[PDB]
Amino acid sequence: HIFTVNKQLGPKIVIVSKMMKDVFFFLFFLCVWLVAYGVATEGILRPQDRSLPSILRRVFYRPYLQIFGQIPQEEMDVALMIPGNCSMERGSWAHPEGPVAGSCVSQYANWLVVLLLIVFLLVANILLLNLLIAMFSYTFSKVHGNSDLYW
Amino acid sequence: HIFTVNKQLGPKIVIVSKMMKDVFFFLFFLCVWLVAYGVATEGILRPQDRSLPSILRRVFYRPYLQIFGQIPQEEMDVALMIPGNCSMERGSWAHPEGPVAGSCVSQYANWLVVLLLIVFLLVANILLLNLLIAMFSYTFSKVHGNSDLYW
Amino acid sequence: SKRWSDFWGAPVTAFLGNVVSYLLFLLLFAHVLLVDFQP
Amino acid sequence: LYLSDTWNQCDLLALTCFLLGVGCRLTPGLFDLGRTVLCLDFMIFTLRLL
Ligand code: NA
Ligand code: NA
Repeated sequence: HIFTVNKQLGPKIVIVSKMMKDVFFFLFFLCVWLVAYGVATEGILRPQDRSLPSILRRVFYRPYLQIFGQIPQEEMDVALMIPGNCSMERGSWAHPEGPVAGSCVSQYANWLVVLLLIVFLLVANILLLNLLIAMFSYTFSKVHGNSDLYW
Repeated sequence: HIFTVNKQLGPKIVIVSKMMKDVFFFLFFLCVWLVAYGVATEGILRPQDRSLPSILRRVFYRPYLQIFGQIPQEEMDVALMIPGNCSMERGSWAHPEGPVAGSCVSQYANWLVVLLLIVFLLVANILLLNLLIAMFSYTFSKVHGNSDLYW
Repeated sequence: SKRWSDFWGAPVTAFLGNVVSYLLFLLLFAHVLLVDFQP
Repeated sequence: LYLSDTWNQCDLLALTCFLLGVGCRLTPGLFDLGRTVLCLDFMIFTLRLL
């Protein structure tokens, strides 16, 4: 707020607040898709360490970092895990890496988790981010003249 | 679909379905280039673990994650692998890291695999993604008025 | 013997025969190059 | 009239690299050379689909 007086940094600071409607749309569509992806991969492979903050981590905090290039592969894929009889329930299991991905992971239909990872990276890193650059370019070219009259 | 009634999130939800032709073009050009890159690097260096789902993984699923910043270097480069006589066939070999890149990798003409990695990152990261931002900006500025009349 | 030459005479089916035969060429080239290539 | 275009030239290019790949494979000491030329040739056949 101090540097709105300046000649060059003036109008460009004023414009930023008029872009916050499109960021709020992006947070809407992201939270719908983040819940949809997250609980599906959490249900398909069910870990054994089921504390409440741990499952909230591996539902809302894995995929949010996945859209910024941080993709954990060793925590949800059989071919990168070491197998073993680490549970006491019917079925086949595996042993993930890292103290947050649970202790055991079901091996059943793990190709479907690989497909949900592909569809998530498509809709997030391609549809939404490139659509968001489209809405910022349209809004900025529309409100640039009014924000210079206001400044 | 429930929140199309709303005043601010209304038209921006309606527009998203009219962008799906350009995503379908991008999937077309990506699948042509993904096959072209993938089988070439798979043929140049031939691994020894040749199950059918394993070669489908290391043809279609390495390069798709390469355009999102996940680049495996230790699985296709001699200078990052440890050499050794791990095969029983004529020629020189190496030993990759990871349970999915095969057990042995040919050392012959590995500079050409480094060049196919450079040409892939050029055409995918710069040529296609920045062209896709261009087509979303053009389409959005063209159909914005009709989608407000329709909404 | 009329609708046979009606369906198979159209240019969309000559094009569709081109694409199907060309993808099977690339699949054959990939099966030769990746899986069985005896020295 | 054939040489003037660019995809008659390109399909010509894919077939010339195919003949070079076969003729390099059949000599006994140049097996890995043909093994790589057919890989670059598979790229040029798949850029036909565009
Ligand atoms: Na990254
Ligand atoms: Na990145």
